[PDB]
Amino acid sequence: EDGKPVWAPHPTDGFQVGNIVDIGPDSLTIEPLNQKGKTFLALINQVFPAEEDSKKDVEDNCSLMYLNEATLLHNIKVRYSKDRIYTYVANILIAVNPYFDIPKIYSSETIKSYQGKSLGTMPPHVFAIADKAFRDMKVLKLSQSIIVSGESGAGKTENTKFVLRYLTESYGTGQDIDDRIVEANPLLEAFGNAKTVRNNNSSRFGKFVEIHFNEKSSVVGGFVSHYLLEKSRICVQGKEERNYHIFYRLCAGASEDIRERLHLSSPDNFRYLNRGCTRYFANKETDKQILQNRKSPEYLKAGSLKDPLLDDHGDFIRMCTAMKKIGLDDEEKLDLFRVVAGVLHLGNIDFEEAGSTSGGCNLKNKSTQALEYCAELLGLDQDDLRVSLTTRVMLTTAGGAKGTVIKVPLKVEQANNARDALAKTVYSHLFDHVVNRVNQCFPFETSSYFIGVLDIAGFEYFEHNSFEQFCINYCNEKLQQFFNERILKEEQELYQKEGLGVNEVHYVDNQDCIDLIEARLVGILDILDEENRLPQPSDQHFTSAVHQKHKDHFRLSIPRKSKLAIHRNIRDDEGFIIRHFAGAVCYETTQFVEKNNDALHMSLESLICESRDKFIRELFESSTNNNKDTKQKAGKLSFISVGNKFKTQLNLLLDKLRSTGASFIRCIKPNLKMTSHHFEGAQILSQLQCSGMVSVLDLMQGGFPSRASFHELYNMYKKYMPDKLARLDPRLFCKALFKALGLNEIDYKFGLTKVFFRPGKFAEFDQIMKSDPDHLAELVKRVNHWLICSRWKKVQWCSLSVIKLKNKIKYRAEACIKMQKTIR
Amino acid sequence: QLTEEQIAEFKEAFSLFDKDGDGTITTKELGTVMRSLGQNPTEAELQDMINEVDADGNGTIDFPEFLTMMARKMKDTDSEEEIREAFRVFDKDGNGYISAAELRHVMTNLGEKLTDEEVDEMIREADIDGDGQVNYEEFVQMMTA
Amino acid sequence: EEQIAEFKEAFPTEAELQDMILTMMARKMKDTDSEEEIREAFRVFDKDGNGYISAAELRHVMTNLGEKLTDEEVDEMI
Ligand SMILES: [Ca+2]
Ligand SMILES: [Ca+2]
Ligand SMILES: [Ca+2]
Ligand SMILES: [Ca+2]
Repeated sequence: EDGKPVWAPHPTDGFQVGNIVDIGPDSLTIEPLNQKGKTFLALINQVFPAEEDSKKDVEDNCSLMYLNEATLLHNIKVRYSKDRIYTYVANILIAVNPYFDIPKIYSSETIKSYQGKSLGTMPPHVFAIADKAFRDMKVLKLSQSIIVSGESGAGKTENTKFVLRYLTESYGTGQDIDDRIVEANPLLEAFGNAKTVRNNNSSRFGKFVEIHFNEKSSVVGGFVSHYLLEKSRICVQGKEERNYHIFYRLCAGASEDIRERLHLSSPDNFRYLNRGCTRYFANKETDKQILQNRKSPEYLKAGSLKDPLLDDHGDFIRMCTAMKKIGLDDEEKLDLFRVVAGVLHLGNIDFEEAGSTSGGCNLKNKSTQALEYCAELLGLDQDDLRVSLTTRVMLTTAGGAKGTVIKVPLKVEQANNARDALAKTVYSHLFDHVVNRVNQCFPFETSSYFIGVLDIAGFEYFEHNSFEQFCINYCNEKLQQFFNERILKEEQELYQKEGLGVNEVHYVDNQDCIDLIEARLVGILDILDEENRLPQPSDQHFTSAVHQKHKDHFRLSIPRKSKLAIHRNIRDDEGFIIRHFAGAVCYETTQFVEKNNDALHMSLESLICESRDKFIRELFESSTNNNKDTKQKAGKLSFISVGNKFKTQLNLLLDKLRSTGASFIRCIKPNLKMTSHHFEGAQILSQLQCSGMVSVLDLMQGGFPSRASFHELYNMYKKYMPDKLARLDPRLFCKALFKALGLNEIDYKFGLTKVFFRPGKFAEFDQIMKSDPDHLAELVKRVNHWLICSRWKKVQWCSLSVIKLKNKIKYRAEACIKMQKTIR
Repeated sequence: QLTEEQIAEFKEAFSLFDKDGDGTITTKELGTVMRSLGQNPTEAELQDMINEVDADGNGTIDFPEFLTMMARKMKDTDSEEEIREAFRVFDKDGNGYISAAELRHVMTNLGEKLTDEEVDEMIREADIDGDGQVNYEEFVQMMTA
Repeated sequence: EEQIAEFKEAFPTEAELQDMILTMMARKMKDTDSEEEIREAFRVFDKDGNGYISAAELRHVMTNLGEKLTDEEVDEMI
């Protein structure tokens, strides 16, 4: 602005108040308020205009005169300190987790309060999002989807319970679907959740809870769709991380009878567990309940993993209690555990080079127990599994030429991949089964529409990033195109309903970034598939190929061109940086080709499909009838990489989203310690960036990001007007004030219910009201005739309106009292 | 079809129906304005004419719907008879003039707060010939503006 | 006519059918609406449509206001 205070970076609060004392090429120098002297530099695009009153809050962030990341953070902060956890940005909701039971807002009297009442007429609340989706569902006859973001501990679970409980109490005959999903949650969390570096209890799949409605818009049932389960976690993890929870819960809580049947041990004894963290979650009490013959060497040395709610022993018992309460019996519980056990042993199978007989490989002697246990548990024969893990089968032809089958010995690395490929198919099919069994609790034969809450792992970047970060960030880049498209459409529809003008809005589209990754033949994904076809597949060749096919691309740059110094020694063929919506992310391409293969050859595919064990056949007995549909078509889809398989499944997610009106909730996590009344500014700011909130605040600057209803502008400025104008109703107050001042027509627009402003013009308006009281007083004197005329016509045309509605009642009732052609 | 200048004047009159400022009304709100200006429709007749324009089905009228809700196949003289009937709602005792007292009563009935001195100020601007009262001829010149 | 007293020998609104009950069918036949005049009153309850005016919707009004044709008398119509 010009001497007025600003917001600038701060390591622990995100932004702090300061003044611009000097200027520079790419940096301002800011002098704090609190330090009154300790000056620091800060990039220009990192400091922002701040509000005049630092003690005001607003229910919609568009009421603010400047709308950026810094003012948003400070608005929700003041509201958080009054217990007002909800705050809009347009139709978007922001729900900071209080970490305590806020009285009266989830009452029965509050649910009634929000029924019918549109978004903006009531205070910000999750109930209002729920009701907007219902209202749009029945009127536009369109399925809806509320997309919620936020890491673990952000309140997504509480938020989804609030939706389901609002929609059944308001628009449902009884209906206890919210209570069966929560009772069934511990079961999904076992097979679906896992410990990441940043979050102990973290969902590694896109869950889409959905309430289904009949033709008359009434709850008939429920459904839980699942997308993009992380397959790579199944076979290997980094240190500080773990496999899926089911493995450790079972290794801690199972009885000693079960432990002998499945031949379980401490997780350091299994390949699929031991490269990552081997410790159980336990407090002082639950550590006593676990036998010593389950604890790994590292659990004995370093001790337990701590968490306020996760406990592997306690969660095995809570999972068992789940199985009962849904419907699963004792036979089907041991079944799930037999396949999990069968996956663990499979991993322990190793290989060694042969005697150059088309030099394949053979099973090691130490790994004979591995094969024996794995095979009994997966219902496979020992010998047939030894042959399939070490040899493929191929035709002698490819075209329409006749060709007999042959046996091709696999190499060591080829056999490792097969072993892992079978492990990830088996676990996946087992996960699809658990989810399907949850759905059989609240089934429904037929349905018209649905309202679904959707949460999937958000955008993230660490010091070192690889193929796992690439896929999550690719999933979120496409989800941010959807977000940004729907907010743009919501804005363009709001300016037309209000009647502002043609006013076009500038919009930096992110399609060029999504094209960088998923374009056919030239995107990174197909260049990575192309490397799998060269005689010597290298990760360096893949990376060099990427840089060449995109010479001066806006989103691709070499690692050396990173603003950080940790990527200063990465060569050009050892990585690339992607300019995602939320930020630059230096990827390291090492191992990228390996992570792009999980293909299971058919001979071994057919072995598990036709297992002796009825349950394991039933995991692919959907696949007995669905291969029967494909089989030839299903063998052609086994040639796809994990990259292109990721794209395809992600595109089914987006098509489901595309055919539905979308609302958005942005669940925020105020701190890492799970405690109430502690707003960690920097952590919330980082959340706002990765959730794509900041990207949306850039978008709305293109349009009219500042708006205040007439009643809002009346409460602010009536005190500066004369007593005659203060008596007016808010709409006439604003009409007189807008005309008096004589504002530019392209900057300020008088809409239907609200006054809209271009970037930094609400501020310009506000200075006209306070900088020159004598000038303003004269401009109001000058419009006094127009106001007397305006008030005349208001009441004159209102009286003619009542007479015209009197004439409508008679005119209509003349044809409905001249209907007598029928009666007699 | 109405004029652009005729739409603007009904838009400001629509603000007296829509007091809270949400851009929308029900029969509880549009009913209370009707009752305030001498009319007395029952809670039933207005339900049928809401049901013409309301395409969404819910019970809420936006402005463009409100315009076609009162628009009808009109006779040549009907337009002028309505303008005269408006004047007569303003003129209670009925002698072709609107006094300060008579204008103040319609104002308060529609929900407009203002002093007695402010009321006289209005009457004075509309009053062309200068007898401190608004005849029909002058009532229409203000309406048109 | 000759056919009007012969058809009458063998042997119009319902609200205003009291005041009356030869000289009765005098003003009944005098103030009879045309065919094209009644075709305007058909477009009365026409929200939009294209000549039609719904089936189930054109009924709620006939039982709720005016000279209200009964709910039982309606079943003997559609
Ligand atoms: Ca209203
Ligand atoms: Ca409507
Ligand atoms: Ca008079
Ligand atoms: Ca006069």
